[PDB]
Amino acid sequence: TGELFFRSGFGIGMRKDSPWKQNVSLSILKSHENGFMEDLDKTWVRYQECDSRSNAPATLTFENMAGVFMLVAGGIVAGIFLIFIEIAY
Amino acid sequence: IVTIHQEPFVYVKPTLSDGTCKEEFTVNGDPVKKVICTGPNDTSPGSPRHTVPQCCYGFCIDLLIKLARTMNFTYEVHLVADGKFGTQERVNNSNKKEWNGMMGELLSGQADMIVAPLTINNERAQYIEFSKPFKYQGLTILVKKEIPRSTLDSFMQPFQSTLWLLVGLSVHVVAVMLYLLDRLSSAMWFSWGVLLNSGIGEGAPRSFSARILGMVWAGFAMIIVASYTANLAAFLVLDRPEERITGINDPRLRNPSDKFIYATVKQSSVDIYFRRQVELSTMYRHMEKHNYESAAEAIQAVRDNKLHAFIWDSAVLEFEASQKCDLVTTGELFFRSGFGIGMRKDSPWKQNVSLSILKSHENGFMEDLDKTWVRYQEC
Amino acid sequence: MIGEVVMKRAYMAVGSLTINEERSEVVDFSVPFIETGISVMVSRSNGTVSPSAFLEPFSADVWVMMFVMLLIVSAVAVFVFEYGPSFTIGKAIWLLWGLVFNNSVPVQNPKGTTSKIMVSVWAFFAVIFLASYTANLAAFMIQEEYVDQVSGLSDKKFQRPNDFSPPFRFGTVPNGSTERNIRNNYAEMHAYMGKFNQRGVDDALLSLKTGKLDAFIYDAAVLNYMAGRDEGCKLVTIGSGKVFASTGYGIAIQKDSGWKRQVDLAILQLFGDGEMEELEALWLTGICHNEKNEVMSSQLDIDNMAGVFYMLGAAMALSLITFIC
Amino acid sequence: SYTANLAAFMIQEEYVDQVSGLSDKKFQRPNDFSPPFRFGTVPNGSTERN
Amino acid sequence: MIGEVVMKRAYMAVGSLTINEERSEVVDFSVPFIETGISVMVSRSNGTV
Amino acid sequence: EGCKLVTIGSGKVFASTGYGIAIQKDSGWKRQVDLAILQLFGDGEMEELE
Ligand SMILES: O=C(O)[C@H]1CN(CCCP(=O)(O)O)CCN1
Ligand SMILES: O=C(O)[C@H]1CN(CCCP(=O)(O)O)CCN1
Ligand SMILES: *[C@@H]1O[C@H](CO)[C@@H](O)[C@H](O)[C@H]1NC(C)=O
Repeated sequence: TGELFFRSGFGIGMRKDSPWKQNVSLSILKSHENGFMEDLDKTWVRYQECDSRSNAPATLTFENMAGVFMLVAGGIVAGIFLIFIEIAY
Repeated sequence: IVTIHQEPFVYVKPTLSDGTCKEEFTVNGDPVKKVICTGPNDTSPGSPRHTVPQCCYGFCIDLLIKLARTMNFTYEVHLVADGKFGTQERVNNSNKKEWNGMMGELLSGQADMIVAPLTINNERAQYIEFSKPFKYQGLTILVKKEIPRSTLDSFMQPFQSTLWLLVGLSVHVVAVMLYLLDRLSSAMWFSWGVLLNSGIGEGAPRSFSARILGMVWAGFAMIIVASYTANLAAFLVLDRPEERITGINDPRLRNPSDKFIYATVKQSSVDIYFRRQVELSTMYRHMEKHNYESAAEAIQAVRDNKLHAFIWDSAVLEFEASQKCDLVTTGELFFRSGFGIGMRKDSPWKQNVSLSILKSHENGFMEDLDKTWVRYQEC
Repeated sequence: MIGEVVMKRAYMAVGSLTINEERSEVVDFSVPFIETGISVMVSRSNGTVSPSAFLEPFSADVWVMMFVMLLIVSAVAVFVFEYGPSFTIGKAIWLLWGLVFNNSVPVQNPKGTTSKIMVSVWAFFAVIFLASYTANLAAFMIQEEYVDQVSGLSDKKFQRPNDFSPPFRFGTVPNGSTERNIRNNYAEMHAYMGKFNQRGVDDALLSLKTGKLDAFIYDAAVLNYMAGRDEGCKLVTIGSGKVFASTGYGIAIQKDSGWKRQVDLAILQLFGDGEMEELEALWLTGICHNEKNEVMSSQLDIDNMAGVFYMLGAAMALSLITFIC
Repeated sequence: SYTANLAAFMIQEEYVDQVSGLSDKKFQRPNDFSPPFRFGTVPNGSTERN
Repeated sequence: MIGEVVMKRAYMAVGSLTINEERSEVVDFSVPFIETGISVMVSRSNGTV
Repeated sequence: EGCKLVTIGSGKVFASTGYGIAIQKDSGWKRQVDLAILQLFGDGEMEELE
C-alpha cells in the first residue's frame, strides 16, 4: 500500500582507494545498457501467480441469511401440530 | 473619519428631500443610529463628480458612536474618493510609489482616523498604527450552489436497443417452442403474462416437456427484472453533482484554465496576499485579468452565472450567503486576520482606543453588535 | 553541454542529462537525482460486469440448499393435504416454483386449511429472498475501473503481437536513443515497430487518444510528466517497477575534479532529508497522479447478460432432450 | 423506478445542531424546551467570572 | 509569567498567555498569533430521520 | 477517540481574544516583534504550524 518514498538504489560497496570502483561501475552500466539486468530481473524477480484488483462486494453466505430457513422450519413444525389437532377435532 | 461602502458593516442610502435620513426601527423596537457622511455618488465621479451627501449607518457606525461617547471627541464621517481600500503602486510619472484609497487619504492628512473593515497586514503596518482587532475573521471563497437535477434519459437507458430486441425475439421463440412441444395464441399469451407479470390467460402446459421450459422462462424474466432494477438503482445512486472547490488547495484552483474563472477586488488585502506568495504566481497572473472594482459587483457577477468563485473576507461572505439562499461559502478559512482601526503614528488615541476595544470585547457590547447586524442565517 | 564541459568552457552542466556507458570516459557524473529509462504509456480502460454476476449474490450452497428445502416443503404439504383435481405432488412443486419467482405463472391453490399456512410461510420466505437478491445485485453493480497494464517489453503482447487479437501497434519516435536501444536489444520488435513511427511527442498523445495507436514507448520521465498533466487523466504509464534499461539524470563534472565527492554527498544529504519528495510534489507531479479508478457504472449489453442467455439455451436444450426421450 | 429512487434516497449523513452559542433559546431559556439541558463549565476560573 | 515580567526578571513571556483589559496596565502585548475565547463543545447526532 | 465530539464554528465565539507575547511596558523591541509576527501571517507559515 502507498506510494514509494525515499527513492534510492542498490549498489556495490567497497573500501576507499580500491582499484575496482571504475571498472565495477562501467560493468554495471554495460549490463544495464545491454539488457543483462532485464534478463536477470525476468529470471529471478518475475511472478504473477496471484494478482489483485478491486475486490467485488461480499456475497451472502449461509450463516449470513440463516434466519429464513429457521423461521420456515419453525413454521412447518408448528403446522404439523396444527394439522394434527385439526384432524383430531 | 474616512469610511468605505461595505454592506454588512456600512450601509449607505440616499437622504430624504429635506436632507435627513428616513426614520427606521429595529425588530426589538429601537431606533437605528444614523450619521450624515458626505461622499460621491455610487458610481465613479467622472464628469458629475459632485459630492452629494448620503447619510450612512451600520455596525461600524455604531462602534464609532460608542468610541466617541467613551472619549469626548466629535466626528465628521465621509466616504473615500476612489472607493478602494489601499495599496502601494507606481505612477506614470517618476518612480515614487505612493499609497491610494483610504490608506493614501490617511497618510496625506485628509483624514485623522479609519473606521471600516480594514485588514491588518505587514505591508500597511509599517506606515500606520492598528488597534486591537475588533473582529477576528479569515479569507473564504463564495460560489453558487447548483440545483439538484436528475440527468436521466428515457426508461430505455439501462438496456440498449439490442438487448430489448433480443428479449422481444426470445419471448416469441419460447412461446412458439412451447406451442410446438404441446403437440398457438395461448402460448404467446402465457409468455407475455409471465414476462410482464400481468396475470392474463389461463395457459396450462400439462406436457412434461413444457413445464421445465415455463419454469426456465419465469426464472429468466425474474432475473431480467431484478437486473434492470439493480442497474437503475446503481445509476441513480452514482448520479451526483460535481464537487465544489472545497478549499484553496483544490487542484482546479492550482491550475488556472479558461473553463473556471475566479477573481477578487482590485487593490485590496487579497491582492497583496496573492502577489506576495511565491508558489501562487499562476493564480495571481490568472486573476490579474479578471479582478473587479467592488465587492457588490463581484457578488452580482457570481450570482448571475458570470463569476465561478469569489475570494473575500469570511465575515462578509458568510453574511451574504446567509440572506441569498443561492450562494454558499466553500473551503476552510485561510490567512486569518482581524479588523482594526487605523491611525497615524504618534497620535494620542492608540492606547485609549485599544483599551476601549478590549473593554467592549470583554463586557459583551461587541457580541450584541454581531447579533444585531450579523447572525441572520436562514438558508 | 558535453562539448562545453569537455572543451573547458564550463566546469559543470545542470539539466536533464542522461548517464550511459559512453559519454562517461570524457566527463564524470554524480549520483543521479531522478530515475528514467524506457517505459510504455497506454490509454486507460473501464471494464464491464462479469457474465456470471447474476449468480454472485448467493453462494451455491444457498441455491442447492433452497432447492432441497423447497422439495421438502412440497413433500410435507402434499402429505398434509393427503390427510376432481384436488391436489398432486407434481402441482405443489409448480406452485412453489411460481411463488418463488415473483408469483407470475398461474398456479392451483390447495384445498386444505393446514396447507394454507405453509403456503403463506413459503410466500414470506420467497419475498424475503427476492428482496435480498435484488439488494445484493444492486450492490454488485458498483464497478470500478481497471488498469490493463503489461509487464513491459517482456510479454507476448510485444514479442509476438501477430499471434493474438489485432496487434497492439506499439510505436516510438524514431531517430533517437530509444530506437537504437530497441534495435540493439530486440531486432524483431524494432523491425515490427517501423510501421508506427511517430513524428514528435505532442502528436503521439493525440494518436493514442484517437485510437490509431495503443502504446507509446519513450523516456520514463517525459512520459510521466506528460501523463501527470493529461486533460482527463485518460493516459497512464506502466509503472516505475517495470522499466527497461534504467538510468538516471546526473550532473556532468570535469574529469578528476575535487568537487565530485562534495556534490555527491550534498545530493545524498538532500535525498535523506526529504527535499527531493517536496521538490517533485510541486515540479513533477501533475494535475492527477494520486487518483483511484472512477466507478462510472455503465449500462448492460449482450456480453454482460451472456450468462443468462446461455442458461436459457441450456434449459431449452435439456427440455428438447427430455421431450425426445 | 420508484424502488431505485427510494434506495437512492436511503443514504443519509450526519448533521450538527448549529447552535448560535450563548445567545439562543437553548442557553437563555432552557425551560421553554426540556429544562434539563445539562450544560456547565469548570468553576473558579475566568470563564465562570465572565 | 506576568509577575516575572513585571519584576524585571525577564523581558518576554512566551506561551499560552491571554490578552485582556486588565494585565495590560503592567505589560505590553503583541499582535496575537492565535485566536481564542469562549466556545461550546457537543457530541454528534446521527440525524437519519 | 472516535471523533464523536465537535465544536461550534469560530464565528460563533463569545468574548473573542487572542494569545500574545508579554513584553516590557516601554521597549522598542515590541515595535519590531509585532511586524515579525505579521510577517509569519504573510508567508503562510502560520497555517503550516497549525
Ligand atoms: O540524454 C539526453 O540527451 C536527453 C534526451 N532524451 C531524449 C531521448 C530521445 P531517444 O530515446 O533517443 O529517441 C531525453 C532526456 N535525456
Ligand atoms: O488566563 C491565562 O493566562 C490562560 C489560562 N487559560 C485557562 C482558562 C481556564 P477558565 O476558563 O478561566 O476556567 C488558558 C489560556 N489562558
Ligand atoms: C580496470 O580496467 C582496466 C581497463 O579498463 C584494466 O587495465 C585494469 O587492470 C582493471 N583493474 C583491475 C584491478 O583489474
